[PDB]
Amino acid sequence: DLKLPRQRVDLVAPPFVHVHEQATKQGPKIMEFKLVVQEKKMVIDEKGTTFQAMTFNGSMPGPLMVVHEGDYVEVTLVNPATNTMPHNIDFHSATGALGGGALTLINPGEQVVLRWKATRTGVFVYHCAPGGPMIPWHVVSGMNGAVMVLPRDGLNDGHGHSLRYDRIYYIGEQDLYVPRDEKGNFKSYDSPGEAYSDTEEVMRKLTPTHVVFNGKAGALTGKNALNANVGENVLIVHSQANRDSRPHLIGGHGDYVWETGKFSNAPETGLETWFIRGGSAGAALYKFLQPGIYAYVTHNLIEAANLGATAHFKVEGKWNDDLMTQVKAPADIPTGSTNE
Amino acid sequence: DLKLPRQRVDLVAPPFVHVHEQATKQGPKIMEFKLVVQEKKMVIDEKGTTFQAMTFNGSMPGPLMVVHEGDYVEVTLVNPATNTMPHNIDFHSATGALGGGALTLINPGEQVVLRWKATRTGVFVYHCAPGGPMIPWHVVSGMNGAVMVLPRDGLNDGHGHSLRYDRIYYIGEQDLYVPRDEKGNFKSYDSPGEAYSDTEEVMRKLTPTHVVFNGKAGALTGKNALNANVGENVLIVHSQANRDSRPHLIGGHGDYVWETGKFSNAPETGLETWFIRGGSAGAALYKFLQPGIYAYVTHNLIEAANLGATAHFKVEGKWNDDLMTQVKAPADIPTGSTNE
Amino acid sequence: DLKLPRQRVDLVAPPFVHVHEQATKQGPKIMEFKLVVQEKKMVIDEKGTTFQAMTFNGSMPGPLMVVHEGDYVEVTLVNPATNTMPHNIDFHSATGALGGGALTLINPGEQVVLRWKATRTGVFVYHCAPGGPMIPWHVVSGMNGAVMVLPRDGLNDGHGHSLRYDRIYYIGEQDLYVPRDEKGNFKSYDSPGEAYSDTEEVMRKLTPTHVVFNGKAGALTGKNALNANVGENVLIVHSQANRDSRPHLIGGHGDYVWETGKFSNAPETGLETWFIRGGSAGAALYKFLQPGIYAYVTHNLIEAANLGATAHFKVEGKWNDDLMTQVKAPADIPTGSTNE
Ligand SMILES: [Cu+2]
Ligand SMILES: [Cu+2]
Ligand SMILES: [Cu+2]
Ligand SMILES: [Cu+2]
Ligand SMILES: [Cu+2]
Ligand SMILES: [Cu+2]
Repeated sequence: DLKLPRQRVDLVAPPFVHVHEQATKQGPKIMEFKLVVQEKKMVIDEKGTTFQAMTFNGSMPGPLMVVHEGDYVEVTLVNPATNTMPHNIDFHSATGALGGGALTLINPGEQVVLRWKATRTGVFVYHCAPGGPMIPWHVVSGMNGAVMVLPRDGLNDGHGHSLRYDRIYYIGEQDLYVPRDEKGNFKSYDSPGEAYSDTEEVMRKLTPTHVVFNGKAGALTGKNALNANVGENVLIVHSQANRDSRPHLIGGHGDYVWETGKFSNAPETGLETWFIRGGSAGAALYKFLQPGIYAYVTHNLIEAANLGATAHFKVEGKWNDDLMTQVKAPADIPTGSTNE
Repeated sequence: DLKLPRQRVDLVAPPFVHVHEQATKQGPKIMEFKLVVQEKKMVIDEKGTTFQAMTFNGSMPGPLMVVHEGDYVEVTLVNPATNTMPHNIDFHSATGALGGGALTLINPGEQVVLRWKATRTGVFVYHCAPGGPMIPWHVVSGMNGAVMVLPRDGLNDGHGHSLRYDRIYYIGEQDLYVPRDEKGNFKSYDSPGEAYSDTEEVMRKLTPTHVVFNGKAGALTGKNALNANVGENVLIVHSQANRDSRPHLIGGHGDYVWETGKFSNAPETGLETWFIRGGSAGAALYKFLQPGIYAYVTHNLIEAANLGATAHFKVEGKWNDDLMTQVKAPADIPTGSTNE
Repeated sequence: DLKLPRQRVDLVAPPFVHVHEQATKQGPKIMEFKLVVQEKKMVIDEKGTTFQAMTFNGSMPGPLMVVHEGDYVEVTLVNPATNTMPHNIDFHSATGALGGGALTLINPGEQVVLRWKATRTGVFVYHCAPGGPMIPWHVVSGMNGAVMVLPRDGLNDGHGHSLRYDRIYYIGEQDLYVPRDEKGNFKSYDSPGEAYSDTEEVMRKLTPTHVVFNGKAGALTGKNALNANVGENVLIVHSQANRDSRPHLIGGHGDYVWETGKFSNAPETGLETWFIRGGSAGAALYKFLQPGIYAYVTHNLIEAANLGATAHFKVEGKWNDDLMTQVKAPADIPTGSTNE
């Protein structure tokens, strides 16, 4: 028997993150989480396209789980009988049994309890992986999230200095493969099973129809922009379970970036754009220096602007004219100019 | 008021680079640059395909700007009235206001002056970003270049040793999206606006029709091959504002490579092939050891050979038979051989 | 004349590797290898699709060559008269003459002998590169392999500690471009020349029809699963000569990963998923901690499950319930549960 204190965590919906400590003096615990599979139709773009999604806890991405190195993570995975297919879970943070996949296959009406030891620090993908062609289909239907395993001393810069965030956001990026009819319009289906054959045809050509953050084009823009303040160190965890991405904070930088996402490696400093290899999570820390709107994109700008992959930060504070200033506002080009 | 000496820089067309110092004892300056937007039809391949391009200073890529850490960069952006649309500029090297984009939107007939402080070392992309779907369209129409921010002590190897280049070249890689007609032939248009709708359809499928260096297939081959000599340390700056690339010098290596392009990080040593994440610049230093023709490619060889993405170096010097030699020239396979 | 001892190596077919030492006290040698080009029809998927392949030594990938830093590698390349086209070889490990390509062009019925000095440590791609559009076509038809140049002291972790593998496997990943007829079925051809025009059309769209390890979907699953044991440190060399990949060991990690594949750089630790930039080889060391089946994939799961890119490891040993355990097997969801 494993004789450690137990602590139940209540997950919250992305892009927010459940409460946790960075540095901790607590010893190892059995951290208890519950993920409930939900198959449901969801809206994925600004024109109202719908999609037969499959999710952990009703969101794309699934929620961010946060533990510390040496914790045991005890996950109750639930597959309600309102669902139509089997599901499971593969933690890239875990060791053995296909990440847990081989121990968590559950039919609708069932649940299972998996424990894995958090021996490896970093941010990691988790995803459903039932077997064979169902693996990609469940993942690109939305069944993926991430887990962060923090060192007990918190983050550091790989050169002996502590790093601490004031705020954390989890950006899950999702590649979607939505069939079109002969007229070029997106097709709708009454169940995931009915969508499968047509969807697999799109998947096979490896070109997503949509690339979205937090499950939908515009999810994190407008009213749902991410808030910050000048001076705050913000950790931005980015995951992509199936396909590469290249995150960029427009008007900012990555001050410290773990592109491969693993805290045993020193972060890179001062990046413009980073790279999340498909099947992983990475993380970037940035201290905001200027107020205003920032866009956070994948820097395939076609994906960002035209397929859905733009988030906004709204940053409060005072403008720093030393860092940047408009010396002269737009004006007519001088009559006496020559420019050739 | 900012009370520093001013220095006007005259830019030159890629792949060359304006004169500059590596290590410097000069203190911070206000470095003055002018970029003039030019919309124009350009030839992009060997069969004479034309393209409605949009450029900074009439080239793809735009010119390389070079400053040092702590300089202020004062850019006059000009949009002549012969142009048809609004433009702006986003410096990935800059902090705030969408990289400057939010302070530089100018209509045809206008100019604007932006100042940004060069607080971050490395090579960085700059690009136009007017807003929404115009962002990718302006970038993939050719409106992108790069800026290098050198440490005042010059480059180093991240282990306490100075690195110095004898020669520098800037390779801007451009993904292009050219519409085809029903017969499969590339379409021509009389203006960028007229090309837009058809071009956006190609863009949406994320597969370029052309991938080119210095604006055209064959730009840097033949008569325009890049020159070097045996023994020279050559810095090769590579940018890609929208899409990943994987540079490789055929017959050489990357002796010191900043793949993510930022000089606060130690370079990697002895690479065969590196990776420029879309939306960034990187840089590789190589000391030539052998004379002859080298091809410089993205190592998706289909893109390199068939879509336009090959440059040549012509290197003068003496062959080193210790490093490589043809022991036996091609000859008939021996009658008495067995090879099974 | 180069006056060193000569040692003939007998290559073996991937995923296995010819016998070699890791650390060695032997001084530099002239290591002699022979590669024989074979053009032949090969089966590439589970439905029996055939393909006009071009290979080194009859396999995709070509065999792994292993030498040490400072060795000279003397390669006899043979192009039998049963072949139909010219071939050559470009070693990314070599310096000059397009990696050897410019010194090894041989017609059917000819052979050539190239020597290159192993001055650069790591794993490296080699591939055919006859010229122009034949370069990608020969590579994506299967003419690529890898060479490993070990330090004479063996591998280390970049922080002063020796690393040693108990077992080594070479996974060559191949992107294939197989034409389809009007009904959507893969086309068959009687020679590589006859396949060329239709194949180049698929290549131009940059989307492979198949992505395979060891030359075929399912090559390294079932009876040909890779064996290991709990406690063994296994080096997994992964190459991709034309296109990016993102390797992942399902249920494991990369304990030490040289993603760019070059042993002068310290490996990254504890990766979930790594990235092989097209045109390179990388390598991951992992010590198995749990028995069972592991899948080894590229983590574009569509490519892995649906286009062919899954291998299996079968690992013997004792299960470690501390690392992972099934706390409760699948069971009906409690009548008294609430889950909303
Ligand atoms: Cu599922
Ligand atoms: Cu996975
Ligand atoms: Cu513009
Ligand atoms: Cu940008
Ligand atoms: Cu060949
Ligand atoms: Cu190559």
